[PDB]
Amino acid sequence: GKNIQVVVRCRPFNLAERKASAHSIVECDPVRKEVSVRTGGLADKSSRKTYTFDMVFGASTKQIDVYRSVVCPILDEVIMGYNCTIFAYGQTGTGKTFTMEGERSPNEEYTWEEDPLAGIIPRTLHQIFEKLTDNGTEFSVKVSLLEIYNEELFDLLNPSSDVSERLQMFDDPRNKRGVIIKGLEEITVHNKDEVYQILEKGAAKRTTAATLMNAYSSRSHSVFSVTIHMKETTIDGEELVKIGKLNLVDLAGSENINQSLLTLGRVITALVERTPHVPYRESKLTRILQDSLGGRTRTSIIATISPASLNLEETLSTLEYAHRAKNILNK
Ligand SMILES: Nc1ncnc2c1ncn2[C@@H]1O[C@H](COP(=O)(O)OP(=O)(O)O)[C@@H](O)[C@H]1O
Ligand SMILES: CCN(CC)C(=O)c1c(NC(=O)c2cccs2)sc2c1CC(C)(C)CC2
Ligand SMILES: [Mg+2]
Repeated sequence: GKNIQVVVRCRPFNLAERKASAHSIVECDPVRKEVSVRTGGLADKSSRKTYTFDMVFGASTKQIDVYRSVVCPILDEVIMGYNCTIFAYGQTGTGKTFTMEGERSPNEEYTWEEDPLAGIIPRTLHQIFEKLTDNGTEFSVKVSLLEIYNEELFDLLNPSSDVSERLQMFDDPRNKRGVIIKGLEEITVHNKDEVYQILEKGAAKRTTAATLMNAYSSRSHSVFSVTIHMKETTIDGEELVKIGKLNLVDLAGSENINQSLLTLGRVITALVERTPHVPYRESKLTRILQDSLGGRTRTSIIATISPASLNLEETLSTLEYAHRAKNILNK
């Protein structure tokens, strides 16, 4: 099979932390794939805790670094017609949204496709067209955005319906690890020049959900899906009907009421201790993502952490949680 791949990304210090002359309690060694955490009191004499992962990215890591090393190869596996999922897990403030979506460079310096602050989602969407136009390709791309807040479901892309309309989920008669979500719109991305405006209506729906729901950005989970239908007409006339799906999953903040977050953890524990009963059905998140958790999807986790000492307790919690998950076997 294939173990879940787990990478760590430490955010850099911000303006205020630099101004307070903050010293990092985290040391990342990408060559050894190690993160070392200062856990005791002192700085010239110190107990430390180290963890090995599949990859480690320190505070210096840029969006392009993450894209080249992590996204690209997974996108290739999607294009070869397989299912893949990437989770972002970590405490609020550590760069889950930064990693998955990214931000705009200030002062209108760049356009969306060349912005260095762009995260996984736009980079993926751009590259799918850039690579698939390049070869002989009859292909189609569809996106959806399903969000979970308090075990209720929301479509954050659909220009027709408004965000406050809850959706309903049902089991899928013709798919065992699968569900049907009534009212979730899949949107056809016809070409690379439709991408941004589709994202923009999403960004607007996000603001309304934040107005409607308490701490929505921290307590919600989003599942951004992109589906590629391929019948590549290369240069021979060949065409094999392959379908690839990519779920980009921005989890609710892990910091110490959230049934989906509680159930993800118990599912992970069941899977790693190989308990016969895995409680998938105990939350919306784990039903929707059942195949990503010990199923037939290639799954990666990006665990985000802080360099600051103030965050020590939550950083260790994140590291231990993520480390456990390396033992999950997928197919
Ligand atoms: N790798 C990074 N590089 C630069 N800034 C970052 C990084 N990770 C997080 N940040 C910053 O930290 C703050 C919180 O990041 P955000 O993506 O909102 O985290 P989360 O979604 O996990 O709460 C933002 O100001 C963001 O710019
Ligand atoms: C600038 C605001 N934007 C882009 C519309 C985003 O916040 C955003 C994303 N950002 C981006 O697409 C980019 C950042 C920098 C260059 S392009 S990806 C994404 C959203 C919102 C969402 C609800 C549609 C989910 C996926
Ligand atoms: Mg966030």
